[PDB]
Amino acid sequence: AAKDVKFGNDARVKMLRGVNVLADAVKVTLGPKGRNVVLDKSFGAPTITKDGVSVAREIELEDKFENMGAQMVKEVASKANAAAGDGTTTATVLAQAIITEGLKAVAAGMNPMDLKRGIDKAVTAAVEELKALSVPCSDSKAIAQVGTISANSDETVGKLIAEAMDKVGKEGVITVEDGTGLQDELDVVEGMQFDAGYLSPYFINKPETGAVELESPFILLADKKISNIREMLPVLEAVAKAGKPLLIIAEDVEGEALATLVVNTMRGIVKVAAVKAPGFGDRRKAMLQDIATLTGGTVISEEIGMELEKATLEDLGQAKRVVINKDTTTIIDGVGEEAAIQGRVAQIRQQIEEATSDYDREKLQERVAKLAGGVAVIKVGAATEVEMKEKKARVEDALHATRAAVEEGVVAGGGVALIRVASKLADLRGQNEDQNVGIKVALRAMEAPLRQIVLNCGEEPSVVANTVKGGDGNYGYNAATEEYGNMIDMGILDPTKVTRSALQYAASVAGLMITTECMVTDLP
Amino acid sequence: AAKDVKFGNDARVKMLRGVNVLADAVKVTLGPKGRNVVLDKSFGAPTITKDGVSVAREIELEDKFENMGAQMVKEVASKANAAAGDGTTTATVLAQAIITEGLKAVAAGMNPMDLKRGIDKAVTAAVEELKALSVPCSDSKAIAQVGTISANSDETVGKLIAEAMDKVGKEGVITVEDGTGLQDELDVVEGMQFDAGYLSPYFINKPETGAVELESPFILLADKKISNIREMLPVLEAVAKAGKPLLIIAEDVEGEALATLVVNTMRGIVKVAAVKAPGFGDRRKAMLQDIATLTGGTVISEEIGMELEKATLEDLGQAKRVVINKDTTTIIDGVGEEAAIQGRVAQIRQQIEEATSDYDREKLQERVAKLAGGVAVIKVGAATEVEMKEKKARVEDALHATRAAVEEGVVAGGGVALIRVASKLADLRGQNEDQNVGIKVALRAMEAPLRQIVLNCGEEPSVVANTVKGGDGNYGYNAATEEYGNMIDMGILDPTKVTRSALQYAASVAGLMITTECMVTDLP
Amino acid sequence: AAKDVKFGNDARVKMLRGVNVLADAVKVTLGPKGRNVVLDKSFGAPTITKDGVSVAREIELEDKFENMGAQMVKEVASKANAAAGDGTTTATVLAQAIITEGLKAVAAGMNPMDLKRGIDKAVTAAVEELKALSVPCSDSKAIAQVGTISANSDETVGKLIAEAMDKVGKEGVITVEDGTGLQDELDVVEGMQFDAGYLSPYFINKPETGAVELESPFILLADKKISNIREMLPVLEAVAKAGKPLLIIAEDVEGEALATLVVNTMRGIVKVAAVKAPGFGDRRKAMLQDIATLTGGTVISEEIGMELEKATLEDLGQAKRVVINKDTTTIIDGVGEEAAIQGRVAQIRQQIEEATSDYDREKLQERVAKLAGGVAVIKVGAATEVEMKEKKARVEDALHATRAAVEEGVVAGGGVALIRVASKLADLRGQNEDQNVGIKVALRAMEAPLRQIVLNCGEEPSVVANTVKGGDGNYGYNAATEEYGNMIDMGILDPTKVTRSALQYAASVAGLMITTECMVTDLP
Amino acid sequence: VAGGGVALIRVASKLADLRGQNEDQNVGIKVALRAMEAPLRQIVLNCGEEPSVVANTVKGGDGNYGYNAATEEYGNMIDMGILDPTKVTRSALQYAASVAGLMITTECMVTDLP
Repeated sequence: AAKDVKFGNDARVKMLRGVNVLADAVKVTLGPKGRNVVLDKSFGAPTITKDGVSVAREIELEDKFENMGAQMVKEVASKANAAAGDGTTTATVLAQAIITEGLKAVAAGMNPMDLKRGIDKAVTAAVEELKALSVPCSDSKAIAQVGTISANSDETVGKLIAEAMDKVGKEGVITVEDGTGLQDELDVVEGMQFDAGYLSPYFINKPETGAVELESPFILLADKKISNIREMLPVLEAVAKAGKPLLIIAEDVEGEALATLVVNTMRGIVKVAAVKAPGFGDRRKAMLQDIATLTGGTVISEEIGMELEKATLEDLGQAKRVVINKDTTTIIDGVGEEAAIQGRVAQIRQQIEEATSDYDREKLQERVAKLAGGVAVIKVGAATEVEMKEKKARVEDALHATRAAVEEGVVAGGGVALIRVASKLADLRGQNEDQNVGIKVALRAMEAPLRQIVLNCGEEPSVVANTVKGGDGNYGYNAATEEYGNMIDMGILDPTKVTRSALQYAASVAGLMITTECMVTDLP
Repeated sequence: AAKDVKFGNDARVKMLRGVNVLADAVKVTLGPKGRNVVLDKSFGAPTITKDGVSVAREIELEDKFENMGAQMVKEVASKANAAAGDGTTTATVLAQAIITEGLKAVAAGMNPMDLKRGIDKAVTAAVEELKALSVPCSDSKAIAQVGTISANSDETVGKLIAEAMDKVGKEGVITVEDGTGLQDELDVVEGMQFDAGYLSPYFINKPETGAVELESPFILLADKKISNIREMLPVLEAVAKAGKPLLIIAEDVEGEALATLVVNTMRGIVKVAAVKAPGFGDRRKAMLQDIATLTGGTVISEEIGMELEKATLEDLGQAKRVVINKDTTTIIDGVGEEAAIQGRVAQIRQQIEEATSDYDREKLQERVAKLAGGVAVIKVGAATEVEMKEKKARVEDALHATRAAVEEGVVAGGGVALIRVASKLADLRGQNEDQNVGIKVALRAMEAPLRQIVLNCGEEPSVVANTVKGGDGNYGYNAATEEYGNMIDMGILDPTKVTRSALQYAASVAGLMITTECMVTDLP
Repeated sequence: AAKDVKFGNDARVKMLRGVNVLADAVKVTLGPKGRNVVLDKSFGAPTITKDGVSVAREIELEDKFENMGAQMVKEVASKANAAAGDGTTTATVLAQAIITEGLKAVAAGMNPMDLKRGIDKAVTAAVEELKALSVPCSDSKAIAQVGTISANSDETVGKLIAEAMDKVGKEGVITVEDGTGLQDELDVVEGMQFDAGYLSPYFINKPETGAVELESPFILLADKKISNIREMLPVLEAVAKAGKPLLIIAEDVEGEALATLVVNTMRGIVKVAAVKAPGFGDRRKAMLQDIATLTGGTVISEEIGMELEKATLEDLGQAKRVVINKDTTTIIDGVGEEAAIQGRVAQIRQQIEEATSDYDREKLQERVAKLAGGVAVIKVGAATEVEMKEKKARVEDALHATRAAVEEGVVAGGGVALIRVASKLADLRGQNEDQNVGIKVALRAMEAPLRQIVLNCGEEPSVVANTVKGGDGNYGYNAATEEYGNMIDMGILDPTKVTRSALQYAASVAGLMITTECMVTDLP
Repeated sequence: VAGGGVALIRVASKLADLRGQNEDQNVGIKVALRAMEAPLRQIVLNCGEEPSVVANTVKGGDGNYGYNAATEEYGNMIDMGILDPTKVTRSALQYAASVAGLMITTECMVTDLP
């Protein structure tokens, strides 16, 4: 329909104003002296929260252009949180800093594409320097230490995490669920994890973790695109009877079928989810098959002449739990026979001896690792149901932290790593003075989270920032205790991955916005 | 009374808008393709003019703040025309280039005071480079070429000026007056020119050159400050009788006496002008006495006990002509007997011998220079009164220009000198990035005059500018003939003094405006 | 006070709308079928008029810009009437056509200066062409013919003007005055006409012709500038008591004295008028003396030491009538002895023999022509006073027409010479396509008077115009008779001077407006 | 042909002497010639350079000489790897001029009421 179309400075200030509302709303929550945000709800009492991700979720603006701004950086920053388990809020205040001074510089008549180049140069630089600051977390004493810090100095969580990683490997799949008792349990069950996200942001029944969670679900495995719910109806109804939920895995799910699944599971008739079967070509078919073996189900392909209408509940797979993210699907405790599964692992494992191609061999190795390796399950013990659910959420958080730490290490928390790393790049230069400005802009922006934190405390950010800049390595300001020192020793730290991811995603969306000349939107 | 006070950005945009009205009105007249500005008059038919000084005079804005800006660059710019006899328009469009980009920078958060220091650096640099580019004007051939060119290719005027200078020297006083008839006269008469300005405007009966002109006046010499016109009455009413005008020379003319003199001569009775006695302290008295000897009048000092009341008509000296500029008073053909005059020069020239200091020697030598050197007078003829006044005007112009050219040289006209000189400064740096921006701001500003000229010419200013940059020396674009080449050979040139004056004053008021944070005016 | 400043397109359309009101009001009177305009008067009945000069005189506009426009083309076109005795209405509609199509071009992006250049070239060409077209008017038969035509086919007026032009020459001074009744007298008297204009309006007692008229005046001749009414009082009161008017001729009359003359004669006390002494330099004194000898008056000069205070009535010169234009003084029947006059003539005439150069010779001959030639006087006979002032008017008009006819000749009237001459220039070109458009613009503009004339007739302009273009020489359309043919034979013709003047002046003001970029006026 | 806009401006620079049957037609020709410089100019402007200047320098050259905006370097565009298939440059021009012609010769427009 008819559009409102804005160009140049006109468009850029609308964007600025929008992300300014987003970031200003979200950054009051940052750090240990972080303040509270009140989020209304139609039914009942308001929400009082310090979780900036919760806040961001709620921010939508009435100006169409301002809203585009806020929604843009919203979507780019949630990627930080999806990749590292954290950093979305951070990414947002960085983005706001880079955009603010970036556009200041644009309006001053400097060249956007060069400002963006300078910025991206400083960010590449900074990420190398981050890799230089990063303390390795490799042996399980260190895994335990980081788990502990992210559980709030609770050593039991560090211990638990470390035990699970000891069972299934640093690489392994680990989940948390409610306990059987006052004591913790750790059990490895047959299971898999692979990259398939929800095909719709709906299906989400656990909005906290942005997760789809299904208990004792049916699993449909079909190699085909499904564009019409017509094919589906006999099976769907077969499921409505059985009164358990349904996971769909196919080459894709499009149009009518997808919309009808959005609507039907919004209305309560047969709660269903859908994910894109991983890979393409013959590997897609193989991976589909592996999941079939794992869940005791059977695959439906047209290539053998099978059809979706002729499907029954017997062809369906089943597991105790499935969990589906933005980007990932996890199948926990499938039903399939250990003979069939181990047999299948054998097939694959021999296929690996026979493999003439490096790529074939790697891919086969991925498949077996997933199949043989299974899933570790942490069952959290506590005295009360509340001490329990509290511990359990602490352990999920610690789990994401620990994993990120194993991959890329830890660095000074409290936004000091960024300000440190920035301080090392003062003599960095680009091709022309515009690019140079781009660099100094990104560098000043890397001081924003520390400054925000400090401000929330009440102290002067200019002074604290200047002091931290004065020092070396992991020297910084512990905002909790208002005391300077070594941040890693004081147990204030971020996984190197979340700091890196925050910086990069911020820098991405800021770069795009700076180089935007035109915004087109619907009419009010 | 109640004030309106604006701060920072608010103030700076109001100023900016002001100087943009001024410059944009004035600058359409720039160069050979310059357009016409139409200035309304209360009584009669409108004025159509390409003279930018005349346009600026009429410019006053309704918004008090905007108006402050306009008037600021107006008053500083006028000083160019005052020092070198041309270049006020140039200074205005330069000031607009500098202010526009400078404020642009200030809103980007660069430091105003650093911007200013960088700008002033560029200006100093460019004045040096300008001195290097200047081609000397010394021998009468060159003098006559410059005259001829400022006379609109009239070789008679160039020849005439070169001849007048040939009689009285390069340092010589030269005046022009109406002609007795056809052809031309050149005559050396006794007279002097000293630095004293008019003590009020509104004295001006010749608004086209902005000067007071009095013919066969009585010259009153008084050493004192005259604060009361009660002392003046016998003298004013004494000169009313004779039918002649009156020139007041005093230590000053202040307050009541000055307001009553301004009004009394503004009503058309006893035409009078007032100027300060040249110098200060003792040599002021000395000078007033040298003038006493020149005019055949007598000085009144309160020391010896003489009063203004007891002064009669013989006490006053009389000359054939007096001409009063902004800063200069020149007196032509006085009664004072050659016995008197030669006597005075003998006294002073013997004073020079006994001089212990170089300073005294040179001061007295300046007194005998002014007194003995005398005055060259050009009587400009024509066939009619019309052609006579016109050619007289072109002579006045060409004379000022040749004065200037003798002093500091000549450089390429059409604003190519500025753009050349700015091509040579690309490597000039300051103490910090902000100063560097200041520098580049000024250097880019220096392309404005040429660019305007080309624009008014129909052509593409960026292209011309670029071509000129790519060359060297007094190479430039001749805008009238659309042909590139040595500007001096093609007879397009400016006295270096006026180009210099223009850049310096433009930058002066610009730097002040960039460093202005607050404006205060009466309430609307 | 604060000004309103309009630029570029805004400015240009304001101007346009102005000259459209002026021209559209004025041009409905053009040609034989011309319409009536009604001009309101404060008291009583309105004026109804077909005279476009009147209509023009009344046109003033509310919008200060639009008014600026109207008053520009109004003041320039009035110059046409002023030089040729006709053409001001023409000049206005011509200027409207040029300005209209011209700005249309300016707003399509063509170069105003180039457009102007092309227009001026076309006009130059057209003026040559027009000189070629011109049929001479030399013999007295022809003179009488032209006067008869301009008198509304009154053969009497032609005969009269022809007899007068034979009395004093075709270069001679001819005055027309009230008659002794029902007889046409022609008499040659001692008398002079020279260039000096009234020094001030408000001297004017005949607002119709815009001229000063004085009967039995005293003539004061003084060589000096009079800025002070002090010296005048004895003679002003001597003439006061005499009950006769007074005319001042001096080097100038300035300031206090001119203002006092204005007011004192504005009050009905002792009518006085003043003009500059004709010529400049040394010649001014001899010419002044000539006027003295002619009027039997005596020159008062400071040279010999005379003062005005000691001047009596016998030193005063005398004529029967003096008449003062904007630019011209005519002295009719001076009383000076025919002896004195004749001997001054003798002296000048020998000064012509003693003269060294051609210049001196031709200026002297100017003097003796004025002095010796005298002034022809036409006393207009009629039966009643209405017929008398009416026929006097027709004779004044015819006399102007025949003077112009004698100087430059006559060309086809009714606006056909302009279109003829345009049709001959079809192949004219300039430097560039913008200049060419300029040329075509003026050429098409030259079709405007004819077309308008035709329009006032109720006929189709394009048809008659196209027909006239398809013809040769003095072939055209007679509007009155609706019939084609040789315009000269048909008796429809203009003096070449006026058609020339109109075109030249209209292209002047039009070229100014087209190249006008900025307008400045007071705030409403 | 040369990409990055320079084929169009090249070709335009060759047609300077081209005339039609009348002055209106002539203006038309110059209009399309001048319009043929718009893509190069826009490209340059997106870079931050002075379109007038780049364009003029390109007209000064011959054949597939042009300006590579990526690298700020003048030279042969084909050698430099910047090029358009001749079909698309020709098509773009012809379709542009078709719609533009239609629009110029449109005197009346008819649409629904708000």
